[PDB]
This record gives sequence, C-alpha cells and structure tokens, in this order.
Amino acid sequence: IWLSGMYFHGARFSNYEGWLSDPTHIKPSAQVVWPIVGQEILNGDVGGGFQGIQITSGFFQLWRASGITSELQL
Amino acid sequence: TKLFPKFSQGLAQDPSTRRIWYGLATAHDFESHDGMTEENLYQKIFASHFGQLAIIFLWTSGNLFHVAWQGNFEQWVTDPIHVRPIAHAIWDPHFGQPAVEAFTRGGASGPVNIATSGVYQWWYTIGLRSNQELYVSSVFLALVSAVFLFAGWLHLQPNFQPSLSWFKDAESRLNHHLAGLFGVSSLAWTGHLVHVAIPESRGQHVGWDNFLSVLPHPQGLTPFWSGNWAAYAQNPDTASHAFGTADGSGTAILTFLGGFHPQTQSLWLSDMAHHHLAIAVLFIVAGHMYRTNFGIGHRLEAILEAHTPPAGGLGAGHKGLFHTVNNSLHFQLGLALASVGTITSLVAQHMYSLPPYAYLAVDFTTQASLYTHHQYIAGFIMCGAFAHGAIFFIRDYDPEQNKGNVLARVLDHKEAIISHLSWVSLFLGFHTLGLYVHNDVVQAFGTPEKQILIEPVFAQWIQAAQGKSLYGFDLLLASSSSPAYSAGQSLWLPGWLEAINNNQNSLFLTIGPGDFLVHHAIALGLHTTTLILVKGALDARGSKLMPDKKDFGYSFPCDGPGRGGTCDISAYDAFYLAVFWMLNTIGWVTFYWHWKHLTLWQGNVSQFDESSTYLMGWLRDYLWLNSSQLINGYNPFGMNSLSVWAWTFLFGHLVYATGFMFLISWRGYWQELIETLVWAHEKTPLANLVYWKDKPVALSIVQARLVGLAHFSVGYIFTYAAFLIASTAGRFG
Amino acid sequence: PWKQPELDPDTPSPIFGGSTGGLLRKAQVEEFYVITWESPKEQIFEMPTGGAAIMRKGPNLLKFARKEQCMALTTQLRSKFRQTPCFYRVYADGKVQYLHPKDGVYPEKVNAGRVGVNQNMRSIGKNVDPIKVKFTGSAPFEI
Amino acid sequence: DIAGLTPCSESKAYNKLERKELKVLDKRLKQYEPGSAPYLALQATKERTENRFKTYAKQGLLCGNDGLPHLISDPGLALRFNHAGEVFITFGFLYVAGYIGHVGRQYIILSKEDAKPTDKEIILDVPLALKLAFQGWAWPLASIQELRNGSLLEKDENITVS
Amino acid sequence: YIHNDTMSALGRPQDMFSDTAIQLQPVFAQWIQNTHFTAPQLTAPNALAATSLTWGGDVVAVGGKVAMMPIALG
Amino acid sequence: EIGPKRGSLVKVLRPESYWYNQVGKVVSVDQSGIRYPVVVRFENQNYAGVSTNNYALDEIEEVK
Amino acid sequence: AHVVKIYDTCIGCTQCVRACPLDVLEMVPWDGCKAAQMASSPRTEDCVGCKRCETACPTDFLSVRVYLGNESTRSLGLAY
Amino acid sequence: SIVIFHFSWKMQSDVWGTVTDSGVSHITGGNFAQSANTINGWLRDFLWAQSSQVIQSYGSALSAYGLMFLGAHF
Ligand code: CLA
Ligand code: CLA
Ligand code: CLA
Ligand code: CLA
Ligand code: CLA
Ligand SMILES: CC1=C(/C=C/C(C)=C/C=C/C(C)=C/C=C/C=C(C)/C=C/C=C(C)/C=C/C2=C(C)CCCC2(C)C)C(C)(C)CCC1
Ligand SMILES: CC1=C(C/C=C(\C)CCC[C@H](C)CCC[C@H](C)CCCC(C)C)C(=O)c2ccccc2C1=O
Ligand SMILES: CCCCCCCCCCCCCCCCCC=O
Ligand code: SF4
Ligand code: SF4
Ligand code: SF4
Ligand SMILES: [Ca+2]
Repeated sequence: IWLSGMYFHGARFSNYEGWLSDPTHIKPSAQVVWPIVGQEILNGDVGGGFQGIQITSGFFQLWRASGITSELQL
Repeated sequence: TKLFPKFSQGLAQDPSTRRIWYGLATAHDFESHDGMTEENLYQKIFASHFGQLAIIFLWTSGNLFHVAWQGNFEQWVTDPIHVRPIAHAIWDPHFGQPAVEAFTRGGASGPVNIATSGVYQWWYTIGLRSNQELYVSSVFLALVSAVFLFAGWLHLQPNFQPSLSWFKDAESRLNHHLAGLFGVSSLAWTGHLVHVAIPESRGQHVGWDNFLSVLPHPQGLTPFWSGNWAAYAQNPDTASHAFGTADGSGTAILTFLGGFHPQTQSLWLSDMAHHHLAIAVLFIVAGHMYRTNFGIGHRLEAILEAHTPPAGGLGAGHKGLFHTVNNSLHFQLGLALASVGTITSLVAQHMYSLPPYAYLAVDFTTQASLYTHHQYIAGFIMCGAFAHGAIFFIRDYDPEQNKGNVLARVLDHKEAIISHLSWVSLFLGFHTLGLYVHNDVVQAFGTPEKQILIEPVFAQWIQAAQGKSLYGFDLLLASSSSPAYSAGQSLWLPGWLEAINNNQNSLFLTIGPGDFLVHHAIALGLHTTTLILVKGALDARGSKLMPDKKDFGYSFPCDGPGRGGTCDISAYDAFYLAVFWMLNTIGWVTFYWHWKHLTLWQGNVSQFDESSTYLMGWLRDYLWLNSSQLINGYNPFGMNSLSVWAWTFLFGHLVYATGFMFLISWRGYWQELIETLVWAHEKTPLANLVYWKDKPVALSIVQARLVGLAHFSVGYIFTYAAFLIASTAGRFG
Repeated sequence: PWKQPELDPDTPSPIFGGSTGGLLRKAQVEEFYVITWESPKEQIFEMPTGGAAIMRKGPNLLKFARKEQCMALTTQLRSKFRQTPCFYRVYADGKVQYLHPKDGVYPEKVNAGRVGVNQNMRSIGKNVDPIKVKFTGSAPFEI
Repeated sequence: DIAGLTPCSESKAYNKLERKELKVLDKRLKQYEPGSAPYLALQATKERTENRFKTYAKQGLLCGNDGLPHLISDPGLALRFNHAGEVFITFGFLYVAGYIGHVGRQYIILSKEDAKPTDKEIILDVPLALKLAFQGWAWPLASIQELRNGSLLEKDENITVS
Repeated sequence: YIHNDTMSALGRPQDMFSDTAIQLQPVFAQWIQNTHFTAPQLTAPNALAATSLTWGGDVVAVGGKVAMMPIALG
Repeated sequence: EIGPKRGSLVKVLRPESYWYNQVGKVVSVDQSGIRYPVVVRFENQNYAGVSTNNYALDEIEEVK
Repeated sequence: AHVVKIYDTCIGCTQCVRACPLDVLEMVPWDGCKAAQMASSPRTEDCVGCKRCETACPTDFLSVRVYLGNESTRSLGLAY
Repeated sequence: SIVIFHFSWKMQSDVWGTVTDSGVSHITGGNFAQSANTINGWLRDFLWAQSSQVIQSYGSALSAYGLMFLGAHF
C-alpha cells in the first residue's frame, strides 16, 4: 500500500514529466500542500511550472533507470 | 576491620570500596555518628563554624595578596576605564611559544588573566589606592583568620566547652546579633565611610598616619551634639566632579541624593554613609527587644504562645512552635538557608540596577559575571533550604508535641497544597510553551503580524508609578500634583527621576512584549521547583504507597520492585529531581538577563525586542550569533586570549556528557561488569601477584544519583561561565 | 533432620566440563559452600555457573562460593526432578556447618520444633517516630 | 494610544512590513506564466495577505515600534478603550472548557452507578455520551445549582495519608 | 582527539596528530585503494576499468557538478 | 457473632492501610479470638494487586 | 546485615518463606491467626536485601519488612 | 551518529562541489584534513559552520526544517 501510494503521488502530485526533460536543472517534487493556515510557503518553487515539497527519496531516478516516460505507466 | 571511618563502626567493618566513598559522605552528619549526644553535637557544630570562618578570611586574604603582587592596581587607579583588571599571573610549563605571546594583557611583563570578580572597583570605591595598603590589609586578614582557627580549637577543650543551655538561648543571641553583629558593625562601617572613603574620594589622603589630625567635616561634631544635624548635608558633590581629585568636590557627608554620580555611574558615596548610619541606629534600637538577664525585654515563647487568632482560624495557633524550632537544628538551618537564599537574589537584583561601585557600569564582563554568580549561588542555597525542611520533618518532628498547631495543620491538607501547586505549574507550562510555539510557527510561515504579542500592562504600570514617563500612565511619582511627587520633591526625587528617565543605565529597563513571555517562563520554573521541593518535604514522612517511609530515613534507594516499583521514592530523591529544575530556572533567568543587557550595551535594543518572541530567534541571535568568537579560540590558524575559554567551553560539555552516563545507566549492569573484571585479574599471569585490599564493587544507587548530579551541575556551570565571560570579554570591555 | 548428616568426602561428583564462573580466591581465603543430594537416575541438570552437567547416580556433591548459588540449585532440583538436597558451609579452618534444612523437615513447614525470632507483636504503623529514638542508637522497628 | 503604543492605522513600520511581504510574494510572480496554477496560487496568497493587513488594522488593533500588533489584557484598561475584543473575551474559552468538564463529570457520575463502571470506560456508552454532550449547553446554571445543594463535593471520603 | 585539542589550545600545533605534524597514515587502506585502481590491468583483463571511481584518478561530472571523484586518505 | 453482619458494607479505620476511609464488603468474620478477624473485600485493587484484607474489630466502622 | 521484622498482622500463608532465595525466613507455630503459624527470621545474617518477601506478602500493609543496614561480604552478594 | 557525520563532512569537503575550467571547487573549503583532528574543529567547522541554513531557514520554502529542528530538540 505504501509503495502504491508513492507511485500514485509521483503519477498525480509530482513533476516527473518536467524533470524528465531537464534532470540537471529541475528539482524533484512529489507532494503538494493544501493552503489552510499559512502553509503556501512550504509549496516551494521547484521549477518546471510546478510547486511542492522537494523529495529526497530517489524515486525519480529509479523511475528513470527502468524505462517510464509518461504518468500513465505510474 | 579497618579504621578510616572513625565515626562509624558499621562502615568501618565494610570489606569493599563502599567504605571509602561513604567515609567521605557521612563525614558531616554529626546527628548520625557513633556515640553522639546532644551536647557533643552542639559543641562539634560550634567548632566547625570557626573553621569555616577561618577558611573564609584566609581566602579573601589570598585574593588581596594576589592582586597586590601581580595585579595592576596602581595602573588601574590612574585610568579606570581603558585598562583591564588583572587577577593573577599564569605559570604553565605546558604553554607554548604563542600561548605566552597571546596571554600577556593589561600592560604586564608575563602572561596573566583578566579578573571578572570585580574587586578592583570595590577596593577603589572603599578607599584603597596604593599597592601597599592591599599588602598590609592582606596580612591583617591572615592574622584574623589565624585567631579564628585558635578560637575553634580553644572551644574544643575541657573547661572551655559551652554547655547545652548556652546553645539553647535565643534571647541573648538575638539581642547580641541584632545589636553588635548587625548594628555596631554597621556603625563602624559608616564611620569608615565618613572618615576614609569620603575624604579619599575627594583627593584628601587619609590613612592610619593622618586620620587623627584631619576632621571629616569642617563643623567637627559641633552639630551632632547640637540641634543642627542638617549641617552634615550642606554642600554635596556637584555634577562636574572627578572621583579622583577635588575638582568640584563638596564638604557634606550625610546627604540624601537619589540617582547616581555623573562620572562613575554609581551611587553617591555621601549617601551610603547616611544609609549605613540609619541602618545602624535602627538595628541597635531593635536589638533591645528580647529579655536577657534583666527586668525588661520580650520573651519569644510568650509572643509565640500569644499569637493565636480567635474563632479557630489556625486552631492552636503557634503553640509549641517555640520548642519545635528551638529543639530542632534542621528547622533553624532551613529558615537560615531560606533567608540567605532570598537575600542573595536580592543582592543580585539590586547590584545590576543600582551599581554601588565606581566605574562598574563600564565594565561589562564584571557585571555579567557578578550577576550570574550571585543568581546561581542563590539557586543552590534555595534548594538546600527545602532539603533541610524535609530532613526536619523526617528526623525531628514529634506530632504529639505540637498537636493542632499551624505546623501540624498544614500537614493535614498536604494533598490540597501539592495539588494546587500542580495546577499552577501545568497552567504556566501549557500556556507559555503554546504562546512560544504559536509565535514560532507563525513567524516560520513568513508572517510576523499573526504572532500573539501581550504587552505587560501591569509591570509597565508599576514603572510608570515609580517615575518612568515613557509609557504614559499619568499616575503618582510621574505626575506633578500627586502628594507623593510633592513629597520628597526637594529630598531625592530629582536625582531619582533623572536616573530612572535615562535609557542608557540599567535602572528600570524599558520592558515590552518580549519580557512578558520570559517573565512567565521564570514563574513557571519557580512554581515547578517549589512543587518538587514542597512535595518531597510534605510527603517525606509517609505516603499512601509507602506509609512507613519515616522509619527508613531520608536517603534510601527504594523499597524493592514490589507494589508497582518504588524507584526514587525518598525525599533525597525528590531533592535530587529538583536540582535539575533549579538549574533550568536559573539558566532561563540568566539567559534573559544576558540577552537584554547584551542588546542594550551595543545600542541595538531593537534586536532583542523583536527577535526574543520566538525560540528560533533565541537560538539564532543568542546562542549561535554570540558564539562566533568563543569557538574561534583555537583553529588551525593559531590561537588567542579566548582559547582558554574555548577549551573550558568544551570541558564543560565533556563533564555534562559524563554525568548523563551515571543518570541513565543503573548499578546492576555495572555490578556484573565489575565481576567479570575481577575474574580477569585473578586468573592472569604476572599480575596476580598483587591484590586489592578492599573488594572492588560498583557505586550504590544513591551514590550514582549524587555523582551524576555533580557531573551534570559542574558541566552546566562551566559551559555557561565560559560562554558568558568569552562572549562578553570577546566583543566588549 | 533427625540428626545433622555429617558432610563426608569421597562422594561422586557430577560429570562436568570445566566452567569459568566459580571458586575464586574467596573460596579459599574466606569460605565456600557445598551441596549434597541423592539422584535416582542419570539426567542432565543446569548448573548456576554456566553450562549443563549430568547427574551421576547415587550420591552427588557440588561446591560453590555463595549461599544463593546453592539455594538456587536446591530449588531447581526440588521443583524439576523432585529431590531432597542439603548444603553446608565450609569455613577457612575447615569447620563444616549444616545449613539447609536446619530443622530438617523443610523451611516452609511448621514441625512445632522451632522458636520464633525477630517478631514484633505490634502492627506496622504503630511504630514510634525517628525523633523519639534519638542518640539511642536504636530504631523504631528495633525498639 | 495607551501604554506608549500607537494605532496600527498610523504606524510606518506596519506599512513598511506590509510592503515587504507584498514584494517578496510578488518576486515569485515573474517565475510563472500569467495564467497557470502556480500563478493562481500566488495570486490567492497575495489577496489573503492584503486582506489580513486590512483586517488586522482599522479594528482598534495597535502595534509598537516594529509594526507588530500588541494586545492589551487588563480589564478596565481594555474596556475604557476599544480593546476589549483582543483578549478580554476569555469567556469563550471558559465556556468551552466548562462544557468539556461538565460533560465528563456527568458521564463519570452516571456510569459509576452500575455494576463494574470499568468496562464502561474502555468501551464508551455512545448513546449516553451523545445524550450528555447535547444536554450540557447551560453548564454554568447546572454548576451553580449543584454547588448550593452540596452535590458537587465530598465531606471526608478521600484516600489521604496526612 | 583530546591530545590534539590540548596541543592546539596550548599554542603548540607541531605536537599534534595531524598531517603537517606527527602523522598516522592508513597505509593498509591506501594499499587496497591502489590495488583496486591498478587491478583492471593485471587481475581483471576483461574489465574495462575499475569497479568504482572512489580510488581512481578520473573525476566525472554531469551538469557542471561532480559525480564521483577519487577519495584520498590521511 | 462478635463482628459485624456478614455481607454488610463497612468502613476501614486503619490509618496505614491502602483502603483508609474507604467502603468494603465484609466477606467473613472469624470467631476464634484472633487479633484481626473481620475479613473484608473491596472493589478496587491495592498497589500490590490484592483486593481483600482482614481488619480488627476496632478499625471497622459502619458506612456513613 | 539487613534487619528483617515480622509484624503481628501476619496471616501465615507461607509465601515469604517460599519467595526467600537465601533461606532466611521460617515458619514457627503461633496462636494468633487461622493458620496457627507465623513467620520468623533466624538467619538474618544471610539476608541479601532483594526484598522478594515484601513482594510475596499479601496483607496490607506488609507483615514482613526488610530494613537495609550495614553491608558485609554475604549481604553484598559478593562471590569473590 | 558519528558514522553519518563523518560521511556528510567528508563528502562535502572532498568529493561534492562543482567543476569549472580552472579546477574543481568543493562544497566546503576542503577543510576535512585540516579541521577534523580536533574536537573543536567539529563543533566549529561542522555543527556551527553548517546548520546555518537550518538556522536561517525561516520564511523560505524549507521553513519546515527549522520547525522540525527546534521540535526534535524538545
Ligand atoms: C476586625 C476584626 C479582625 C480581623 C479582620 C482579624 C484578622 C486577622 N487576625 Mg485577629 N483578632 C481580632 C480581630 C480581628 N482579626 C481581635 C478582636 C483579637 C483579640 C485582641 C484578635 C487577635 C488575633 C491574634 C492573637 C491573631 C490574630 C490573627 C489574625 C490574622 C489571621 C487570622 C487567621 O485565621 O488566619 C487566616 C486563616 C487561614 C486559614 C490562612 C489561610 C492560608 C492561605 C489559604 C494560604 C494561601 C497562600 C497562597 C500561596 C497564596 C498565593 C498568593 C501568591 C502571591 C503566593 C488575620 C488577618 C493572627 C495573626 O496575627 O496572623 C497574622 C494572630 O495570631 N488575631
Ligand atoms: C555582640 C556580641 C557578639 C558578636 C559580635 C558575635 C558575633 C558572631 N557570632 Mg555570637 N554570640 C553572642 C554574641 C556575639 N556574637 C552571645 C552573647 C552568644 C551566646 C548567647 C552567642 C552565640 C553564638 C553562637 C552559637 C554562634 C555565634 C556565631 C557568631 C559569628 C557569626 C558568623 C558571622 O561571622 O557572620 C557574619 C554576619 C555579618 C557580617 C552580618 C550579617 C550579614 C548579612 C547577611 C548582610 C550582609 C552585609 C553586606 C550586605 C555585605 C557586605 C560585605 C561585602 C561588601 C563583601 C559572629 C562573628 C557563630 C559562630 O560560631 O561563628 C560562625 C555561632 O555558631 N554566636
Ligand atoms: C549551611 C549549609 C549546610 C549545612 C551545614 C549542611 C549540613 C548537612 N547536610 Mg546539607 N545541603 C545544603 C547545605 C548544608 N547542609 C545545601 C545548600 C544543599 C543543596 C545542594 C544540601 C543538600 C543536602 C542533602 C541532599 C543532604 C544533606 C545532608 C547534610 C548532613 C550530612 C551530609 C554532609 O554534610 O556530609 C558531607 C558531604 C560531602 C562531603 C559530599 C561532598 C561532595 C560535593 C557535594 C561535591 C563537590 C562538587 C565537585 C567535586 C567540585 C569540584 C569541581 C572540580 C572541577 C574541581 C549535614 C548535617 C544529608 C543528610 O541529611 O544526611 C542523610 C543529605 O542527604 N544536604
Ligand atoms: C495554548 C497556546 C496557543 C494559543 C493561546 C493560541 C492562539 C491562537 N492561535 Mg495558535 N498554535 C499553537 C498554540 C496556541 N495558539 C501551537 C502550539 C501551534 C503549533 C501547532 C499553533 C499554531 C497556530 C497556527 C498555524 C495558527 C494559529 C492561530 C491562532 C489564533 C487562532 C484564533 C482561532 O482559532 O480562531 C477562532 C476559533 C474559534 C472561534 C473556535 C470555535 C469554538 C466554538 C464553536 C465557539 C466557542 C463558543 C462561543 C465563543 C460562544 C460562547 C458564548 C459566551 C460569550 C458566553 C489564536 C489567537 C491561527 C492564526 O490566525 O494566527 C493568528 C493560525 O494561523 N496557531
Ligand atoms: C472530563 C474529565 C476531567 C475533569 C472534569 C478534570 C478536572 C480537573 N482536573 Mg484533570 N485530568 C483528566 C480529566 C479531567 N480532569 C485526565 C483524563 C487527565 C490525564 C491526562 C487529567 C490530569 C490532570 C492533572 C495532572 C491535573 C488535573 C487537574 C484538574 C483540576 C484543575 C482544572 C484543570 O483543568 O486541570 C487540567 C486538566 C487537564 C490537563 C486534563 C485535560 C485532558 C482532557 C480535558 C480530559 C479528557 C476528558 C474526556 C474527554 C471526558 C470524556 C467525556 C465523556 C462524555 C466520554 C480539575 C478539577 C489538576 C489538579 O491537580 O487539580 C487542581 C492537575 O494537576 N487533571
Ligand atoms: C520545608 C519547610 C521548611 C522550609 C521552608 C521554606 C524554604 C520557606 C520559605 C519561603 C520564602 C523564600 C519566602 C519568601 C518570602 C518573602 C515574602 C513573602 C516577602 C515580602 C514582603 C512584602 C509584603 C513587601 C512589600 C513591599 C514593601 C514593603 C516595599 C516595596 C513595595 C512592596 C509591596 C514590594 C522549614 C525548615 C521551615 C520547616 C517547615 C517546612
Ligand atoms: C561506570 C559505573 C560504575 C563503575 C564506576 C567506578 C567503579 C568508579 C571508579 C573508577 C575510578 C576509580 C574513578 C576515578 C575517581 C575520580 C577521578 C576521583 C575520585 C576521588 C575523589 C573522591 C577525591 C558504577 O559503579 C555505577 C553504579 C551505579 C550506576 C552507574 C554506574 C556506572 O555507570
Ligand atoms: C482507494 C479505492 C480506489 C482504488 C482505485 C483508484 C482508481 C484511480 C484510477 C486513476 C484515477 C486518476 C484520476 C486522475 C484525474 C485527473 C487526470 C489528470 O492528470
Ligand atoms: S531503584 Fe533499582 S532496585 Fe529500587 S525499585 Fe528502582 S530499579 Fe528496583
Ligand atoms: S530481602 Fe530477600 S534475602 Fe532478605 S528475607 Fe527477603 S527474600 Fe530473603
Ligand atoms: S508473606 Fe507476609 S503474610 Fe505471608 S507468611 Fe510471610 S510475612 Fe506472613
Ligand atoms: Ca590611601
């Protein structure tokens, strides 16, 4: 269930398609926060027309290693 | 059977290392020594008192000697603002080439260390101006110390040992202590202030060779024996007046001027004499209250028996309290420690606001070190007062003697007292932590306006009621028509108002929303430490989990792992737990003092006022910013004067971490480990020839708590002293 | 028991490999204990000093350094193999002392052949306070 | 204009801080397209910041020397001026806190009048808890009526060792 | 470590355990690193180069940032 | 016969017991002249875990 | 060594003699309880102080008490 | 904790960084060999020299790390 959640988050709430065309300039991100009390500041500008929590799990590099282009496969 | 614990045959018959350690622990518990009577106990206490006085006078004599030999006192008098005080010289064969070159400061020929005790300003204020007067006074203090040592031995001899009633005589003791020790000594001090300190401050040299030929006042006692006592306050020292010479001096001695001095930023020396004189007259007239062997006076037992309100407010009132207090020693010790611990904090709070020594406000490291030193000393003494109160309740509290009085009456609702203390502590903790975390999160979300800021409208009102016209409360002492303002308008109100309205001194500092939360944090620490100590003192002789606790003493490990487990159940354990809270409370009050003064001294008072609301601001602008020069004492590019402080700054961290070991790990694990080491030493070749005289054993449970607390307290003290003196000395004078 | 069985040597000790936890310099300089029992068959028991040893048939004798070790082996043999052991305390000079069971029945029975000692006819809680027993060297419970 | 403070409507530090935040938020607007989701999110955050500054101000709230709003807490000092709203309305917390306490005390007393009241604590009696939750709206009246009758305390039935 | 602390505090930097003063070099790990580096020439002929760039001499960099640079031991 | 009625709730008066000023049900009262014959049983367990104890005749009082 | 005491509120359940791991306590006959037996402690010098008897005591308060005192080679549990 | 501290400081001072035409510049100043021999070197050049980002993290995108930093300490 946890592994499926990481794949679903990378499929919907991430910028994997934007990072795939520029791996040396866009930072990975796979988590977006809702604007309740403040909290917009956490949604950092990670680049690629997207803003969210920058992840350090390496899921994007792993999804790069075994071919995965679109989000439909995720 | 060894013979080292001469006072205890039980520990003397111990075949382990426990005999050595415990031999150094119960060495002063004269109440539990083999074959000890009440008379022998009181006489032993009377001797140890003289030994303490002798070592105190010897210590101060050594301080005068070291400053007179290596300190630049004569060089500091001619320029008390630029030059730095010198404690003593440094002789270390371990020092290198750069250590000798870098440790030489203050205009010296060899390496020395600057003094933070602030004794130079004190001696310069009282009148010491030469390097010889400290020498002759140091030999005088050594002589009086020798006399005290002889006196202590003298009274430990037959036909010279005092009886038991002599010790149990409160009327003459209070009469003599209030008249001679408190009053005659104060009269002699104001005599020295008017005969030496006042003329030396005006350039007129007065010493033992010419004090009998120079009159303190032109009139010369003629007004003291005449109805013209105001002649001693005719011309006070003017504003434009140097403290070393007679430029702009006066001839008055007993004045009454509020505020400070324009050049030294301290109180007027012609006011402390008047103060000590009024205090001397009050104490001497108050020392004739109790009844000695005459036909006048009061009786303490009669006053205590007569103080009982009707309509059963306190039941028996104070009946039996005289015999309860006089018959017990821990009660008197707890009362004395409570009074001393309270006045020590009073000394700390008044010395920074109202500096009494000349050129003391300029020395920034001296003020910080003196305030921190006096506050930590007050905290330890305050913990000792409650510890001795618990010892009193366990050792000498007989319930049949004082039945139904206030002492036995406060014990009936100990659950109510402890529960209400618990409620106050929980309230302050929840709300101070919540306000700090709310301001922190709101500040972290890039929005400082959202954070809650409460203005202390009560303390600001008090400051406006005492003279500060910055807040705007048109109240008395800050108005122009109040009876309190017209009263004293010609006595001390102009100087007091001029000193309180200035925003550069430390007299009634301007408070704001950042002091509100810190004051609440101080209140939280005080109520929590009081809760632990009061609970350990009231529940000392029994509880519902252990009703016969009074039959187990004061410091026992536990009462087994039964009935759920009774770890840390003695009153000693309760005091042990309260030492940590005392350290935390004193650390909070000193962090507050040092940061407010650290931001006031550098003209950036707006830094603390806007960055002291959130804990991240505290950690960044206080612990991280002011520690830039301390850790740079020794780097791979050399070293400097602050390197010693940098070394002890890490030394304190190491002592603290070693204390965590004795606090976390318990005795059984270590007992098995020591057993394996014993087998190793017995079955090893060429080293089995030697053998231990006493069997090696692990430290006890109570001993482990005491050693861990000692390591924790030593690290907590050394680390903060290093950071305080380094951060202040490093960027200021 | 009916007579203190005198501890005698030349008893078959159990087969056991060399252990490491036992009989140090105190077992010789000061004192040590010794437990004897009777085994009805050949079994393997656990010594309170390391591994396991076997039970030699007939009499059995073991030596230890602490009384707690002999008491631990005694309760192990009484609750796991249904035996009746007894141990002694050998002093440095060689004075053997009978230790368990002293009355010889068992220490958890009555037998009506022992006088009570260290008993307080008062209930706990009726003890006087620390203040009353001052400089008397005695304590509330001791009184 | 009390305790030496000044209204948030006439403070330069308040406006300076407002412009600072509106500028640091506006600096992130250039990094995105004028009609996408990050642009819409940044625009919503800017509108909330302007509204908050306007809402915080012109409502009697006053700041002191740094543009940060300060709060007056003394009653009387907060009643003589329009500052009662900032903290003197403590009755809201006192009402909710007393509501929680009265509901819990009513559930403890009623559940104790049953054989073995223990399993009723680990397994709540939800129809009794929901009925007691909606019946305690007038909790101060029940508290004063339960105090005069003496049904709020005990005389001397407590496990004490005093 | 405590000895180097005291030697640096006392003004004697030439009496501490460092590379400039009295040193201690990990010769065994230095020899293993050298063995792994020159190993694909004699004891691994089918291998193109060393199994890692930790002990090598060729620094690789993608996007201007260093990827795997040789590691020295002192 | 000398103690209270079996099955009647009583109050403990031992000042050093875990059930001081509490209410316990009397399970049985011995008639052999022992020091503490009134045996009571309480709903709440003590710190050790037991729930019954035997008291004397003077340290047993009727409920309220 | 430690001082063990047995109060009169004993019921004679013989649990402390079963819990003692050093054979310190014993059961002597008595005429003040239903079991007609009270505990005693003749081998007090062998008390180690583990307080297992106090945990085995079922009456409230405990009928047996272990007051710790001076330590010897036997009471310190030393095997060397 | 000492293992991960050694890794982070050694990588930041001897491998990671950025390469340019005039050599390679590490993340830190390459002070692993001249500052790890003393205990004061760690507390000064690692915990105090670093963590300044964690300290000054308020109001930025990674503002949750300063809150997590203070929260973990509590
Ligand atoms: C006008 C009528 C009057 C009044 C108002 C008083 C009032 C008082 N009398 Mg008095 N008296 C009177 C007539 C009167 N008397 C007459 C006609 C006589 C005969 C001449 C006396 C003779 C007399 C004697 C001999 C004594 C008094 C005493 C007292 C004082 C205490 C009485 C008491 O029960 O303690 C109060 C009752 C309590 C239960 C104490 C409560 C303790 C509280 C709850 C503790 C809370 C502390 C908590 C931490 C607070 C937090 C605050 C924070 C800052 C720490 C009290 C102020 C006694 C006294 O002098 O004490 C000063 C005293 O001994 N009276
Ligand atoms: C007038 C006669 C007289 C005098 C002068 C003294 C004096 C003294 N007695 Mg004594 N006593 C007397 C009569 C007298 N006694 C009689 C008649 C009896 C029998 C009934 C006793 C029975 C007695 C006993 C049993 C004991 C003493 C003890 C002492 C010593 C107290 C310790 C001390 O030095 O604190 C010094 C106190 C002060 C300096 C004043 C108080 C200080 C307060 C806290 C304010 C601080 C001042 C100021 C703010 C600080 C400035 C200094 C700073 C600038 C450095 C002291 C020297 C004790 C002892 O043996 O020696 C230790 C003791 O045990 N006396
Ligand atoms: C007027 C001051 C005073 C006096 C006369 C006493 C007197 C007494 N205290 Mg007491 N106490 C005091 C203040 C005082 N205390 C204070 C301020 C505290 C709070 C810290 C305590 C807390 C306290 C406790 C908890 C206990 C006593 C006990 C006792 C009694 C015997 C133990 C003893 O003293 O042997 C001497 C003790 C020692 C020699 C131990 C010294 C080890 C010290 C603490 C460590 C030193 C720190 C470190 C090594 C410094 C070196 C730093 C390094 C870098 C160089 C004795 C009657 C004990 C008792 O009642 O008997 C059961 C008891 O348990 N006291
Ligand atoms: C105990 C300390 C404490 C306190 C006093 C506060 C107080 C506050 N916080 Mg804060 N906070 C805290 C801790 C604390 N916080 C901690 C520890 C954190 C970290 C987790 C935070 C994180 C945090 C954030 C992120 C935010 C706050 C915010 C706020 C404000 C919100 C006001 C509100 O909730 O709207 C109103 C709530 C209600 C009206 C609740 C309704 C309850 C019922 C339905 C009504 C009550 C009955 C009603 C009054 C009728 C009674 C009748 C009566 C008159 C008789 C408020 C001033 C927010 C803010 O805006 O900052 C200013 C916000 O952004 N806090
Ligand atoms: C609704 C039950 C309830 C009630 C009426 C009280 C009432 C009280 N408690 Mg208390 N408490 C409770 C539960 C309760 N507590 C629980 C569950 C705990 C364990 C966390 C505590 C722990 C506690 C401590 C440590 C202290 C008090 C204290 C006090 C008194 C001071 C006022 C206060 O608010 O303190 C604070 C109360 C708390 C911090 C507890 C808050 C936690 C919530 C409100 C409890 C949850 C109750 C639950 C929802 C009820 C179920 C509803 C039902 C329909 C199912 C007061 C009479 C103080 C005292 O000694 O008296 C002066 C004190 O020091 N309480
Ligand atoms: C345990 C115990 C003990 C101990 C105790 C203690 C420790 C206590 C304490 C305490 C404390 C530590 C206290 C304190 C105090 C103080 C106070 C209480 C005060 C006061 C006062 C006032 C009232 C004032 C007023 C004023 C004036 C006059 C002037 C200015 C203004 C004002 C207002 C400030 C003993 C041994 C005894 C025994 C018993 C028990
Ligand atoms: C390490 C350790 C030991 C073993 C510690 C021992 C045996 C200390 C002795 C080691 C040397 C001898 C200490 C060095 C002594 C000091 C440097 C100087 C002491 C001299 C003063 C009295 C003057 C315990 O006994 C123990 C007991 C209970 C809880 C935790 C522990 C525990 O952690
Ligand atoms: C947890 C129970 C549901 C389990 C099945 C989940 C089915 C989800 C199937 C994929 C749904 C994707 C919807 C995305 C809509 C927006 C498309 C744009 O990217
Ligand atoms: S202090 Fe040690 S022996 Fe005593 S109860 Fe706690 S764990 Fe057991
Ligand atoms: S404390 Fe241990 S050794 Fe002593 S009598 Fe009780 S169970 Fe036996
Ligand atoms: S365990 Fe307690 S009640 Fe039972 S026999 Fe021993 S002392 Fe008596
Ligand atoms: Ca001179």
